[PDB]
Amino acid sequence: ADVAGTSNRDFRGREQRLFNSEQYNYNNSLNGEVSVWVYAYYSDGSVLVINKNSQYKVGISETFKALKEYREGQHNDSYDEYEVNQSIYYPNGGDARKFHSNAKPRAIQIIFSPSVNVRTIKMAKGNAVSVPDEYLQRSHPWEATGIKYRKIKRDGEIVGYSHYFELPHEYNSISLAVSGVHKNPSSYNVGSAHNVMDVFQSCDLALRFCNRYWAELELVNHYISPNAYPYLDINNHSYGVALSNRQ
Amino acid sequence: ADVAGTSNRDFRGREQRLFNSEQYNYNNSLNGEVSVWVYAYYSDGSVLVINKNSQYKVGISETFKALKEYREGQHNDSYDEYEVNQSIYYPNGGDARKFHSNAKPRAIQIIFSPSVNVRTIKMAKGNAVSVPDEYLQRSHPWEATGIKYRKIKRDGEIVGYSHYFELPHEYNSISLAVSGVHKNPSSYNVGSAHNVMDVFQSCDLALRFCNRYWAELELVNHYISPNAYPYLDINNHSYGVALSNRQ
Amino acid sequence: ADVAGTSNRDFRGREQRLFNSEQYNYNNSLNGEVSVWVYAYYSDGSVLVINKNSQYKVGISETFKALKEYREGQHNDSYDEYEVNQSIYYPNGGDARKFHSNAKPRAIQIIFSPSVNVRTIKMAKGNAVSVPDEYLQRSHPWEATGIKYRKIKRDGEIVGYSHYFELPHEYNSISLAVSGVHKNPSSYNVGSAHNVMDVFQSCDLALRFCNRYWAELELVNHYISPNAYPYLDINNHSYGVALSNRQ
Ligand SMILES: [Cl-]
Ligand SMILES: [Cl-]
Ligand SMILES: [Cl-]
Ligand SMILES: [Pd+2]
Ligand SMILES: [Pd+2]
Ligand SMILES: [Pd+2]
Ligand SMILES: [Pd+2]
Ligand SMILES: [Pd+2]
Ligand SMILES: [Pd+2]
Ligand SMILES: [Pd+2]
Ligand SMILES: [Pd+2]
Ligand SMILES: [Pd+2]
Ligand SMILES: [Pd+2]
Ligand SMILES: [Pd+2]
Ligand SMILES: [Pd+2]
Ligand SMILES: [Pd+2]
Ligand SMILES: [Pd+2]
Ligand SMILES: [Pd+2]
Repeated sequence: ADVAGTSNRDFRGREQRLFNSEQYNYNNSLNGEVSVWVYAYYSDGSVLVINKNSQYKVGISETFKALKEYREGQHNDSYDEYEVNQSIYYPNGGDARKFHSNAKPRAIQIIFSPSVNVRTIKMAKGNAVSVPDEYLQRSHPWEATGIKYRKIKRDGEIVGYSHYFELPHEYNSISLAVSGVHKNPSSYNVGSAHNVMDVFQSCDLALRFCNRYWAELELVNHYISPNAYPYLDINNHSYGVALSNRQ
Repeated sequence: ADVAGTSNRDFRGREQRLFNSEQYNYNNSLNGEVSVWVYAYYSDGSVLVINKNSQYKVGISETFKALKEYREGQHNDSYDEYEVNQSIYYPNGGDARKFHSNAKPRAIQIIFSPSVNVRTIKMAKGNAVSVPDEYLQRSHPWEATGIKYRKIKRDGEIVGYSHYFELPHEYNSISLAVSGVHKNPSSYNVGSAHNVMDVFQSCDLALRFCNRYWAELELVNHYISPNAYPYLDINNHSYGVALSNRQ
Repeated sequence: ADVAGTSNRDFRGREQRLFNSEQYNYNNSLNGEVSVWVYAYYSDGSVLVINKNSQYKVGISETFKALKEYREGQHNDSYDEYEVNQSIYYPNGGDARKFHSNAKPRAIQIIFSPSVNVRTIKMAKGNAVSVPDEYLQRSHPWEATGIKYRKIKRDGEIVGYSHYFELPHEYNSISLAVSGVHKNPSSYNVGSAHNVMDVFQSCDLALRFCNRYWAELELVNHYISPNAYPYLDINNHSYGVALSNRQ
């Protein structure tokens, strides 16, 4: 046989490159997943991740209460935290024994898979009673925020998109929903009559995940990296795997 | 300048009226929200509210168990309440130590925003195992109940719609879902191929809220009124804000 | 009058047969329900049931965590079970004090109502972090598993469809979603523009149920049988009610 790495008959190397390329491309086909992650960062260094994976379109919608830190199997000040909520829903509406709940997120990072079309991203960032803009009567139900997403890149390939915002002020008390649509450069509408019932099924079939990791280190080591997910850490370091035309 | 309140050049007054009118009208445009609230009233005077706000269409679906009173951070008889559930799902199926659980709702009020089309309202009022009419084989999945909705009015303007029903009998053990569609007097179908994927995203983007208030007083003062929401209290008093062509 | 059971003027018998037949047929009309059940079987003999009932299409999507046994009002080792989860999401990622959590399901049975079209059934069986096939980049979002469904029959009539799989190995740690579409032998697409907004409402109106029964006996006696639901027990015994052209 020819010698490895010296001619066009290194079929092992050609198959390696094709295997990676096909992964990249399959995900971007209409058969492929689109995924979103919402990361909520707490003052104790812990991080809640919420992930949804679906065909065609994907999104996550959470209440104010759902985004607050919850330590499974530990004490969570749960009566006092009911009261915090009451005081957040209406000023002076509660009887809490603290000024600022350390369970409130300090920041949020939204990440989409590279299979989203960024122009389709929509976000409803509401207040703590789930109203997008002060009063329902004047609320648009979402903002198209794609322009603010940064490309997460590795080895010059886009591995995902990130939108990050801090909530460092006392008044940053939010509800949040986000949604994006899988790329579709074709003229075949996935929601056209021929395929609409499959998009309806996709609502049922989407897989969801949530978990609280104790540190960004643990999130990177045991959630982002092992699953080849895209990420951007507090130091602006990019995580993910470049696959297109690569060994 | 002209004197306030004496001519057509009180631009401050014209802008005030337009600001209110635009709020009213924006909500009724296809860009605007449609909202629903389900209120579950307990014997202790407390009230669970569940709210969803979305574009195009909106709804809420809850189990029997989800509608039972839950006091956050307090004792809830949780083992005995598992047994109550078993005895509600099948007669004599449980081992509870009470005849009637005071956590069961005594009544339900469904309220829609004035942006719903009442003719589109649908309700699935099921039994405690989530079957709409005794057996699935003979169940229609919903009833169109719009005819029963009362107009909540303020200053002669419709600020919302209410459907209220008591559950005063031992056998009133329910699951409940409701749904309504945003008004659309046009011939542009929001679910037509051109816009269908946006309705799909709206499923992701809808913002949800739930909370238990200790009294209808507290609900009115700290939830209904501050958010300019429509409501009808036990005395048939109407709450909400009239906006159309008003200062 | 004629004597019972001796001529074509036993109108009571004709009405009995029609009453049963109409139940069978109504469910199979486009007005009728389609239902799905997911049963998760635990080592202690208990069974979680999750049911959804809807028009047009139906499905259930659960996380790894949601499928683990939870005993309401009893001790559930909840801190240790947080750690089990961490060790399931990533090998050696947790600090649990057990090798195998007895809360993990040992098997799953998926049952659809006889109103589903089996060819439309789709399943996303993911790993414990909700990825269908190792990495999102190479995951198809579902498999069409209809071929594997067995017909549950009674008195020669199909009363439902079952797909059963054991999870007897340590590595059988799953997330799961399933979806099926109501039969529609017509050329009227329920998701066509004329009716699409009703399918959107059906997402809101679907009724859901979940409960943990302590034994398959209790599940059969107090959940399957009283509601005329189809089922297949560990002995391959079929449950349900034959209705078509029957008294
Ligand atoms: Cl494609
Ligand atoms: Cl409009
Ligand atoms: Cl029909
Ligand atoms: Pd503590
Ligand atoms: Pd700032
Ligand atoms: Pd949906
Ligand atoms: Pd979680
Ligand atoms: Pd770096
Ligand atoms: Pd108590
Ligand atoms: Pd009555
Ligand atoms: Pd939907
Ligand atoms: Pd709640
Ligand atoms: Pd009054
Ligand atoms: Pd224990
Ligand atoms: Pd095996
Ligand atoms: Pd849906
Ligand atoms: Pd449950
Ligand atoms: Pd048998």
